Amino acid sequence: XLLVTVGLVLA
Amino acid sequence: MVNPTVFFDIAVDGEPLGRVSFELFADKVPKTAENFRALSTGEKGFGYKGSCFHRIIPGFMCQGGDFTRHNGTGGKSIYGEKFEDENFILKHTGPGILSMANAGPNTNGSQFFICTAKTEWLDGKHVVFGKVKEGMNIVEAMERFGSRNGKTSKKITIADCGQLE
Repeated sequence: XLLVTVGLVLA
Repeated sequence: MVNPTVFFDIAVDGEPLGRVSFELFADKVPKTAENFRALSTGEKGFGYKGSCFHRIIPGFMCQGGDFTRHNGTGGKSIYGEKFEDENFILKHTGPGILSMANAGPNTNGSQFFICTAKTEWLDGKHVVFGKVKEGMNIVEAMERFGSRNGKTSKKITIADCGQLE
């Protein structure tokens, strides 16, 4: 999907 | 006092693309603005110079700031490894917003993203702290190297960076 993470990047 | 302006010179596989300058909203999020400013001058002995934008998704954002592991899993703030969400006064209103990446509540380090569209689903979850002042056309040029899953086709780096004002 559209997230902006550090570690577990998701869809 | 005036809000600090910092710049990044962007290179694509070592070839200079151009300069993007940013205004940091130190008047609204002083701690988050200071973190980004000190990582851009490299004054604590570490920072953004030479690091890359590791994840670019066209129509969404360009993400960078992992200067330790360089692969998207690292980076650290100037306050230690992570710090708190200072406030969520500002929103992700359109192209050019500078905001912090994180892994949930109160996990800010050094990774950030520049929005190329309004991303309101991130409001209240990611701290907005700056905006592109000049060079939005260089951010648009960067998007051409990203993909729906975020991998870039060329290496996009911050060849140089610092504070202007």
